[PDB]
Order: sequence, then C-alpha cells, then structure tokens
Amino acid sequence: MEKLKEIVKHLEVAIKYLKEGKVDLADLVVADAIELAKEAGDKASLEILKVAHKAIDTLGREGKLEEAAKIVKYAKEYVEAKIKGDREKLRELLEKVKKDVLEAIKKGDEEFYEALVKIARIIAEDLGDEKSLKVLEALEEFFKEWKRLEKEGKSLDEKLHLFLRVGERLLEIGDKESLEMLIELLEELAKEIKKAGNEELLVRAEAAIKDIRKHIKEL
Ligand SMILES: [Zn+2]
Ligand SMILES: [Zn+2]
Repeated sequence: MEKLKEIVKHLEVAIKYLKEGKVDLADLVVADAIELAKEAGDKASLEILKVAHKAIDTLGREGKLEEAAKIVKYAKEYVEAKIKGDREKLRELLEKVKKDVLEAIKKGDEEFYEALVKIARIIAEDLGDEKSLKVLEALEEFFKEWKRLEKEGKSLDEKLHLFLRVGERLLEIGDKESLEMLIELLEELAKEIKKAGNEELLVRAEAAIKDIRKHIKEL
C-alpha cells in the first residue's frame, strides 16, 4: 500500500465520475493514477491502468459509459487484490473477465472485447494459468475470422468450418464455459442454413451441435 492505495482511491474517484456522465475528468484522474503507478515499480498495475485509460478513451467517449466503468472496476479490483496478497481473488477476477469476454463475443462489441482480453492476459500471465491463456488465443482467432467472414461474402461452408475448427480446439482444451456460447452461435448458424435451401450442410451442423452438447454434459 501507500501508493497502491492512492491508486485505488483515484480509481474510485474515476468510477464515480464515469457513473455520472463526465468522461473527460475520469480520463485525467486515471492519468494521475498512471503517474502514481510509474512510481511504485510494479509493471503489472501500470499496464492495467494504461488499459483502463485507453478504455476511457474508446468506450467512454462514445455512447458506452457502462462498459468503461467495467474496465475501471476490473483494474481497481486487480490493484486491490494486490494490496491484500490474495491469489484466490485474482482467479475470480479472471473468471469474471472471461465471462464478459464471452458476452462481448456473443453480442458483437469489438471495442469492449479488446480491453477485456488485454486485462485477461495481464491477469493470466500473473497467475501461471495456461488453460485460460489457450482459450484466449482460440477466442481471438474465432472472433477475428468471424468478423472477416461477416465483412466479406464468403459462403456458409467457410463459416461452418470456422465453427468446427474452434469447437475441436476448445474440446481438446476442455473449456466448457467457452463452448456454450459456441453452441448458441452454431444454433444461430443452423437457423440461417435451414432458411437457405442448401442441404448436406445442415445435417453436419446438427451432428456437430449434438456432439458438442454431449461433450459439454460430460465436461
Ligand atoms: Zn488521457
Ligand atoms: Zn466443407
């Protein structure tokens, strides 16, 4: 503490300012917290505060003021779970950050997602976890290729192959919370495919869906 408690207090001020409209003062407050963090030799709180600052910039200045307070709260809780020497709270922080990553992927927000995955990487390369760092790469690849195939005009078979590729990777990793979102997205894709006249591509989707559901049940 000392400097780290000052950082936490400034983060409380920034969240108070964000929950009432003022985006410009919260940015300055987080900049002050970053200047304090450059004086405490941590290199793991400085990065998370820089992520919070850029989150203010991108999310807060535009219409989303409820997804910048989330980033600042995650940064504050990471810092305050470092002035208590707790590694059993960092894991729950990782769990909450990963659940919002999955919700961001499901919704479609690309500005929330980058901040959340940056925070998750910072937490997980500080917790000695690699079953939560391989899922991060799998979800990174899935989100990017999904954004491309939705920008361009590639066929339904390419989208199905993307879904099956990431499903097999997540099954080989064993994550279950990252596979229910994939099942939901595959159900949406199957709804779109059945709408189309194409056959022999819906039986494959249904079989994949059933196999992933059974493996989720077993997992
Ligand atoms: Zn600034
Ligand atoms: Zn094919």
